[PDB]
Amino acid sequence: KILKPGKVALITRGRFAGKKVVILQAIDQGSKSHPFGHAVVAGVERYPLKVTKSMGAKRIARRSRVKPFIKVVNYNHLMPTRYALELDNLKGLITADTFKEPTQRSAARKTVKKTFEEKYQSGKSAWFFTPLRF
Amino acid sequence: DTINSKLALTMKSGKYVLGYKSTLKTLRSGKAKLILIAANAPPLRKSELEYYAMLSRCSVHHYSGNNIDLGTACGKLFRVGVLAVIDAGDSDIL
Amino acid sequence: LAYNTRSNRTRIIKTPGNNIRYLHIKKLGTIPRCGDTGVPLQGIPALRPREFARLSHNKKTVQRAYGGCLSANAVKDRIVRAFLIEEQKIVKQKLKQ
Amino acid sequence: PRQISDIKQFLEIARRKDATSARIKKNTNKDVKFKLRCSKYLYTLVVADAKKAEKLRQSLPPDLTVTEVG
RNA sequence: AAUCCGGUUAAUAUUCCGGAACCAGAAGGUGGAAUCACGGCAACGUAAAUGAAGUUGGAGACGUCGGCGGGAGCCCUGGGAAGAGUUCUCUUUUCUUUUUAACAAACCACACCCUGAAAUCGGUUUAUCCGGAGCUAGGGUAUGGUGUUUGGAA
Repeated sequence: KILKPGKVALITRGRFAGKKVVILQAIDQGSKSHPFGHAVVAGVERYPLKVTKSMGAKRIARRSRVKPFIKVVNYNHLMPTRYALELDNLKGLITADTFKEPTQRSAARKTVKKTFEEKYQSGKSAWFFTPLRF
Repeated sequence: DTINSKLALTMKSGKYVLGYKSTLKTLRSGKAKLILIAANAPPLRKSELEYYAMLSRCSVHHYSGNNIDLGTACGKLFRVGVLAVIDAGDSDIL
Repeated sequence: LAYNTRSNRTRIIKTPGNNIRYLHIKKLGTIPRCGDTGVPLQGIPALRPREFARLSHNKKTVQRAYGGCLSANAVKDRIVRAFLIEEQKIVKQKLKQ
Repeated sequence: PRQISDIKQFLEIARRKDATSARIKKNTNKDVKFKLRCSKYLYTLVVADAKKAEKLRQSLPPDLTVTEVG
């Protein structure tokens, strides 16, 4: 019961190892596609770089740009953390058809990236957006 | 001795899982009321179990004996470094 | 090359001229080993050190963090240990503060 | 020596300037072997029906110095 | 780092001749690819998929002995074929030979992952080894020692 929507966790398996993700939706009840403790998690593949006021606005935007990654991973693969991040734009956008339709997946990634950039601009969830050394 | 007797009674009355993955699954599900970890457990495994127990609000019991001693107390012939008890059953170990 | 040594490992083959000739077979390559565990990594073909250059970039490294230098089990353990140690430092700092 | 099973690419690699000489082999199995010499590799093609074999004789460019059985 | 086969001299051959490959380095050009690529829960996969300083990791690179498994060649042998025998008769018999290289293509099996939670102990070696630090079982992943089909090549 330690897994809830909007909770911050870390992925410990796969290509996106050691990347902080937020639980968009819990599928711990099990599913035919993933007969295990799977859940939809959205994380960051390229953490934003440090921003200097002397640098140009275009350069600052490029440094702050982050590439998100949305995938379903098992509960054992994930690692829950105390912190939790909740966003209005991240609620209700997760569905089976979203992962089923490739065009919907790209749209979801674009929406997640737009939401993350707004959060970075707002100066919130700095620990979550910051890359973790391992 | 009283804790060992309560654990032995719970092993036949309540629900218990004696294993790393089973306890981790039980801790994740939150059903594991108490988690018994042997003193000979690895520091990384003990810390991971403690973090999971803290997140799931479960009791953390540290057995003085090693995994062999924990298995002998549980009555099984297999070493069990970590065990998870969800229900105490007739016993009042919880 | 008199006084045959470990280098002169010859295998007899039948030529199309109905003749038996010895061909020198070089030592087989060794798959890269994981730095921490020491067990050989999975997904890397075992070729010679010089022949490893000809392979593509994706053919020598696994698509994961520390892939091709640390095993996946070691990678998972290293990631988990770092997170727990970071939490302990955070917990200790809060208590000390 | 790459065994080649696509007639069309055998045609285009013949027209490409790398091709130098071509040989045609008629074995006992009534199969026609087209061997094309390139800079580094000898490309061969095995066909089983004579009419396609003959059609690809006249489809080869005249500049190529084709030769019959050795 | 990288070569084989056949042929060739009065005397030299992995060197020469004929044919067929391989390695290293060098630039542009052409086509393809990304705007610092995706997929799979995972082990990982793919035609590509920038990485300075600085910091590491691996190969090279590592004792010896015994048994088991695999493959190759050699030896043994059944036919088939060829020739040379022996043979009043017997002897479907006696002797000899019966080739495919480097290299290049497609496919072909112990370590790990996923489901799983086990002792009524199971699996299993020629030799009892492992298992809640997760067995047997099911599905995968990688490593291909090799083998199959060719090309080379008649």
